[PDB]
Amino acid sequence: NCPYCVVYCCPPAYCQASGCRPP
Repeated sequence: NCPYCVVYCCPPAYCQASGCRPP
């Protein structure tokens, strides 16, 4: 299950203030 952020994003990654970014 991926984290529910401003935009449907999945790992590998990290949800930060800017949003979902790559590894």
